[PDB]
Amino acid sequence: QDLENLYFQGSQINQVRPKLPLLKILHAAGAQGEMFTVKEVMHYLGQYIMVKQLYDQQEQHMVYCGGDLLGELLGRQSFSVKDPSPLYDMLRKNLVTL
Ligand SMILES: COc1ccc(C2=N[C@@H](c3ccc(Cl)cc3)[C@@H](c3ccc(Cl)cc3)N2C(=O)N2CCNC(=O)C2)c(OC(C)C)c1
Repeated sequence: QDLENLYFQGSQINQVRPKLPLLKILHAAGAQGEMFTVKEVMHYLGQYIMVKQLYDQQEQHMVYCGGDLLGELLGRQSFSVKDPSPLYDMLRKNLVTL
Protein backbone atom coordinates (compact mmCIF):
# COMPACT_ATOMS: atom_id res chain seq x y z
CA GLN A 1 0.00 0.00 0.00
CA ASP A 2 3.22 2.11 -0.27
CA LEU A 3 2.15 4.23 -3.32
CA GLU A 4 -1.58 4.35 -2.44
CA ASN A 5 -0.65 5.64 1.05
CA LEU A 6 1.73 8.21 -0.43
CA TYR A 7 -0.99 9.45 -2.78
CA PHE A 8 -3.65 9.78 -0.06
CA GLN A 9 -1.29 11.52 2.47
CA GLY A 10 -2.58 14.99 3.31
CA SER A 11 -5.83 14.24 1.44
CA GLN A 12 -7.74 11.85 3.73
CA ILE A 13 -10.12 14.45 5.26
CA ASN A 14 -10.21 17.01 2.43
CA GLN A 15 -10.90 20.13 4.43
CA VAL A 16 -11.95 23.32 2.65
CA ARG A 17 -11.83 27.01 3.49
CA PRO A 18 -15.05 28.79 2.42
CA LYS A 19 -14.68 32.17 0.71
CA LEU A 20 -15.67 35.07 2.96
CA PRO A 21 -19.39 35.50 1.92
CA LEU A 22 -20.03 31.76 2.32
CA LEU A 23 -18.08 31.75 5.60
CA LYS A 24 -20.46 34.41 6.96
CA ILE A 25 -23.42 32.21 6.06
CA LEU A 26 -21.93 29.17 7.84
CA HIS A 27 -21.19 31.30 10.94
CA ALA A 28 -24.79 32.54 10.95
CA ALA A 29 -25.89 28.87 11.18
CA GLY A 30 -23.61 28.41 14.23
CA ALA A 31 -20.34 27.28 12.57
CA GLN A 32 -17.03 28.29 14.15
CA GLY A 33 -13.61 28.83 12.64
CA GLU A 34 -12.85 28.76 8.96
CA MET A 35 -11.83 25.20 8.09
CA PHE A 36 -14.51 22.57 7.43
CA THR A 37 -15.19 19.32 5.67
CA VAL A 38 -17.60 19.54 2.74
CA LYS A 39 -20.03 17.48 4.82
CA GLU A 40 -19.93 20.12 7.55
CA VAL A 41 -20.50 22.83 4.94
CA MET A 42 -23.67 21.03 3.76
CA HIS A 43 -24.88 20.57 7.37
CA TYR A 44 -24.50 24.29 8.15
CA LEU A 45 -26.08 25.42 4.85
CA GLY A 46 -29.11 23.23 5.61
CA GLN A 47 -29.20 24.72 9.11
CA TYR A 48 -28.94 28.24 7.66
CA ILE A 49 -31.99 27.70 5.46
CA MET A 50 -33.92 26.38 8.46
CA VAL A 51 -32.99 29.21 10.86
CA LYS A 52 -33.54 31.97 8.25
CA GLN A 53 -36.89 30.30 7.28
CA LEU A 54 -36.05 30.44 3.55
CA TYR A 55 -37.94 27.22 2.74
CA ASP A 56 -41.62 26.97 1.80
CA GLN A 57 -43.48 25.34 4.69
CA GLN A 58 -45.89 23.60 2.26
CA GLU A 59 -43.33 22.62 -0.41
CA GLN A 60 -40.34 22.15 1.87
CA HIS A 61 -37.94 21.12 -0.94
CA MET A 62 -38.25 24.69 -2.31
CA VAL A 63 -35.87 27.38 -1.06
CA TYR A 64 -36.64 31.07 -1.65
CA CYS A 65 -33.20 32.66 -1.31
CA GLY A 66 -33.67 35.80 -3.45
CA GLY A 67 -34.06 38.00 -0.37
CA ASP A 68 -30.78 36.79 1.04
CA LEU A 69 -26.98 36.67 0.84
CA LEU A 70 -27.41 33.01 -0.09
CA GLY A 71 -29.42 34.03 -3.17
CA GLU A 72 -26.64 36.40 -4.18
CA LEU A 73 -24.06 33.64 -3.95
CA LEU A 74 -26.22 31.17 -5.89
CA GLY A 75 -27.30 33.80 -8.44
CA ARG A 76 -30.88 32.66 -7.99
CA GLN A 77 -34.20 33.75 -6.49
CA SER A 78 -35.20 30.11 -5.73
CA PHE A 79 -34.04 26.56 -6.02
CA SER A 80 -35.32 23.10 -5.36
CA VAL A 81 -33.26 20.56 -3.40
CA LYS A 82 -34.52 18.07 -6.04
CA ASP A 83 -32.48 19.92 -8.72
CA PRO A 84 -29.37 21.03 -6.78
CA SER A 85 -27.14 22.05 -9.75
CA PRO A 86 -26.87 25.73 -8.62
CA LEU A 87 -25.62 24.59 -5.21
CA TYR A 88 -22.92 22.38 -6.78
CA ASP A 89 -21.87 25.31 -8.98
CA MET A 90 -21.72 27.71 -6.02
CA LEU A 91 -19.71 25.34 -3.85
CA ARG A 92 -17.19 24.61 -6.63
CA LYS A 93 -16.56 28.39 -6.77
CA ASN A 94 -16.73 29.14 -3.05
CA LEU A 95 -14.78 26.28 -1.39
CA VAL A 96 -10.98 26.41 -1.57
CA THR A 97 -9.07 23.14 -1.11
CA LEU A 98 -6.67 23.18 1.84
C1 LIG B 1 -38.52 17.62 1.10
O1 LIG B 1 -37.90 18.59 1.95
C2 LIG B 1 -36.54 18.62 2.04
C3 LIG B 1 -35.81 17.49 1.74
C4 LIG B 1 -34.44 17.51 1.85
C5 LIG B 1 -33.78 18.66 2.28
C6 LIG B 1 -32.31 18.61 2.32
N1 LIG B 1 -31.64 17.98 1.41
C7 LIG B 1 -30.21 18.09 1.77
C8 LIG B 1 -29.32 18.32 0.58
C9 LIG B 1 -29.82 18.88 -0.59
C10 LIG B 1 -28.99 19.11 -1.67
C11 LIG B 1 -27.65 18.77 -1.58
CL1 LIG B 1 -26.61 19.04 -2.94
C12 LIG B 1 -27.12 18.25 -0.43
C13 LIG B 1 -27.96 18.03 0.65
C14 LIG B 1 -30.15 19.22 2.85
C15 LIG B 1 -29.72 20.57 2.32
C16 LIG B 1 -28.39 20.97 2.47
C17 LIG B 1 -27.94 22.16 1.93
C18 LIG B 1 -28.84 22.97 1.29
CL2 LIG B 1 -28.26 24.46 0.61
C19 LIG B 1 -30.17 22.63 1.13
C20 LIG B 1 -30.61 21.42 1.66
N2 LIG B 1 -31.51 19.16 3.33
C21 LIG B 1 -31.85 19.71 4.59
O2 LIG B 1 -31.16 20.62 5.07
N3 LIG B 1 -32.88 19.13 5.27
C22 LIG B 1 -33.01 17.65 5.21
C23 LIG B 1 -34.42 17.26 5.54
N4 LIG B 1 -34.74 17.84 6.83
C24 LIG B 1 -34.13 18.88 7.38
O3 LIG B 1 -34.26 19.18 8.59
C25 LIG B 1 -33.28 19.77 6.52
C26 LIG B 1 -34.51 19.82 2.57
O4 LIG B 1 -33.77 20.92 2.96
C27 LIG B 1 -34.35 22.22 3.32
C28 LIG B 1 -34.69 22.90 2.02
C29 LIG B 1 -35.58 22.11 4.19
C30 LIG B 1 -35.90 19.78 2.48
